Amino acid sequence: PKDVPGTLLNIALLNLGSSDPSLRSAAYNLLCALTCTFNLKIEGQLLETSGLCIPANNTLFIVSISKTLAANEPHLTLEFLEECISGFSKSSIELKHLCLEYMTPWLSNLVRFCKHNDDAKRQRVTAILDKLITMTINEKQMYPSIQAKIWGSLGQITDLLDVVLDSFIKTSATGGLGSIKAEVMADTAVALASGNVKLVSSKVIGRMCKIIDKTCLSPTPTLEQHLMWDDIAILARYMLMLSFNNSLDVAAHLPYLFHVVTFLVATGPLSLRASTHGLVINIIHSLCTCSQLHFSEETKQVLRLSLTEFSLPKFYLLFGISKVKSAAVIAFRSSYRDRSFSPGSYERETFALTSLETVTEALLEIMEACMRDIPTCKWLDQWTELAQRFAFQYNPSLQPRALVVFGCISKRVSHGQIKQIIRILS
Amino acid sequence: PKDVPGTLLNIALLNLGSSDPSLRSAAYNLLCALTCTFNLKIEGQLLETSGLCIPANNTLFIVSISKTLAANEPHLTLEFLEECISGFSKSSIELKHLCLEYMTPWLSNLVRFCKHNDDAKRQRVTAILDKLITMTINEKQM
Amino acid sequence: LVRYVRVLGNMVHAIQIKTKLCQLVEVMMARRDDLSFCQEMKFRNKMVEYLTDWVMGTSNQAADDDVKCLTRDLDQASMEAVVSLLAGLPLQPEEGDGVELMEAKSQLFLKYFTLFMNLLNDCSEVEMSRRLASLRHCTVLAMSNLLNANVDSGLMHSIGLGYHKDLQTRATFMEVLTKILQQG
Repeated sequence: PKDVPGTLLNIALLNLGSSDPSLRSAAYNLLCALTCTFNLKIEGQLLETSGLCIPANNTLFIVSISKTLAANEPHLTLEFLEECISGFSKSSIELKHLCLEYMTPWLSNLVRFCKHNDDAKRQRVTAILDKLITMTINEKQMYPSIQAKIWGSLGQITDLLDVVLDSFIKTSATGGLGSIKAEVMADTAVALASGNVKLVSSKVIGRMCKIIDKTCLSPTPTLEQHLMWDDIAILARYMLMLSFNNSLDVAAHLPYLFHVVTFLVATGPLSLRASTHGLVINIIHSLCTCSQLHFSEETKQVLRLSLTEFSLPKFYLLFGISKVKSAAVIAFRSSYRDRSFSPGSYERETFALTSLETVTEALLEIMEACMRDIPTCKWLDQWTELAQRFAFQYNPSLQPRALVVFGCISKRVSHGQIKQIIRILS
Repeated sequence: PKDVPGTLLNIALLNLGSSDPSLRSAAYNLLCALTCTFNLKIEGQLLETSGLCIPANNTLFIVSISKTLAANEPHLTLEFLEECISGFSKSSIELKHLCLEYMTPWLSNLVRFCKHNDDAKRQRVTAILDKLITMTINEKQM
Repeated sequence: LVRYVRVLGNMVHAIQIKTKLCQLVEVMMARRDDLSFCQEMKFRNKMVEYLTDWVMGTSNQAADDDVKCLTRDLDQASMEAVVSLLAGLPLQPEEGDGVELMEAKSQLFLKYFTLFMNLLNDCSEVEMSRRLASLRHCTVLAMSNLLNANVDSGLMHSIGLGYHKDLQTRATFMEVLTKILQQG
């Protein structure tokens, strides 16, 4: 019994909120023994007794004990949570709402265990997170409230972000591109990212830029036939969701967002093609509604015209989603929790490198308008370097697209560069 | 329409958490019109648009706008809460959990109205309280 | 012209006449700027009164004859007339009884609003798919034109659409209300 104090402490608090008047008192006495035996420090005082009339609405009392112990009794954390989750499933609907109430304060304490000198306790925290992910998938009704408490608050701990984000990708990977498990993890990242916009944005982008950079090792005729295609597809759905309301920090990552848009336009199933169109419409909108940057009244008029142009039937054809009345409807699916996506109509349109110029020159017009205000900007000089790396490197799926873009944006060319272009033609 | 800014404000926020991708976007635009027409003060900035892909898990966004307006827009309180309760019953189970999240910040503003020189606003607050009392009796699971 | 067709009765023959007359009233309201009207407003109201009576749903099942499926088209055709007629029409009640003008309008607005709402519930697919989709689309477009002209006397009765049960119908009511605010 001495070895498992945390496991008993959850039995006391779960049964204090029961509906049997003779079981609340039985739990009060057990709680009294634990504090004396283990010298746990709490706010008030407790005295064993028999015959107490404990009220049913015993909710703000439980939350005060759990909150106090969590503050000044951290070592119980790992073994407490493991038990609390296990009791979550077995309890009824009404008791489930209670487990959330007193579970949340403990989640702060995972800060220290996540980097506990790789003592195999780090392996434990990741196991707990995998358990939390499974509750979210199944408890559809309580979805609006799990996001605000568990993920909303757990995502405000800077040191803990890296491990939490990593588990999201692995769970989605097993499901697949259209699987429910991968669809849900895309939504949850929105709540996680609200705490630290500047850190989740520069960490989901940083993974995409590397997966694309690793297709060079095993060149393939097309991306969809590459082994790493599934990794690229799911990571794109994350970028779609994070783009709304400026949760992808555009004022710092605009070069790395256009760079990826040009390598994805008009590739994939019809669902993935309406996502790329939506992503562009949200990056432009974020510019017009950002406070960090101070665009003069002239520039803001340039953007608003671009915002309308991209929604014309002309650009629906360029992106390759013609015959679709609205992109929003196709991009999202209502029954995304119940069933997995069901792709069909494998017949897939072709792409023409002349279309890529028209898009690649519309974006370049937007970027230059911004640089006029932003002093000593580096956006265009960063984008060129990214293109210049794929342009002169053998990759039969990305090289053609990286040449049409290298020329459309570059502002200076030397004799040494021209020979490479003319020797790729030979 | 100029006499009911609070009655509309609840329609925009309730439907932003909907499950139809073409009903979130329509609700976002309505919210944009309200702030300009009525000079409501919010944290960020909003820009009317068409074609936006608004994500489904749009929960901490609503709670942030609602919390801001309640802090620095109190006069809307009474007519806002009356509507929110009336919208509680008609909505489904999942949307019921949303209404709780962004309803709470407003409750703290009833202080001033409870003793408003018995201008018949005092009779109004008691009407709201009796409405809350009825939700508690019926919604056993929550 | 309508009164004679109004009293013609019900039959496979007489039904087709009603349909064609309804299509005339739609074409007559695309040339309203060219034509000449002694009293434009007082005339548009009566036509709405005489045409609302013909939009009767679920009358082909009680009749128990599929030969009278035309009544489905008559309701589809009738609504298109009512949409065109209603576009920009302030309401004005006939002065047959002595009552306050402001009260008479609010009463009048609810008279038509409930009629459309009842026809809206029936068109739900849960309660031919193209027919219901088209008729349902018209039934809301007709309602939007009714509200825009009469915001003062009909906004209160209309707020209930915000929490309607059809998701596709809630978006339209919000788009309408967005315009109303923006206008000065």
